[PDB]
Amino acid sequence: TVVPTLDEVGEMRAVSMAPNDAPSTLAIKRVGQVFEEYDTSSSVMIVL
Amino acid sequence: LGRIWLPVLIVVAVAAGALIVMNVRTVFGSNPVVVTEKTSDNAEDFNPKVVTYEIFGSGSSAVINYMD
Repeated sequence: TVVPTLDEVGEMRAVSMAPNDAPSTLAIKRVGQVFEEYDTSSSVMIVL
Repeated sequence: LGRIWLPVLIVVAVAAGALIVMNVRTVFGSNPVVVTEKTSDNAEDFNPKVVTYEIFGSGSSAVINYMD
């Protein structure tokens, strides 16, 4: 009763899939900071 | 060793498991960047070949074009 259901807690406490040690994530973040554009590592595509 | 065989074997197994954990845990990653090797040449000026242009004639002056 004190806290919400497990579904909401799992939704609001999700964890990133790839660790920060991953070379690919480091490469994407490095590209973002060097080009001074972004600082994330995840992207989506919009299709028209 | 009726009361000694169990804790010793427990410690041995724990040590083996810890060793396996330590060895394999560090293998992941460990290759984030690739740095290429550099092989340059010595930039020095010893015994440089010398090229001399000479223009002379009966005239006073001249107009000269040349390739450096």
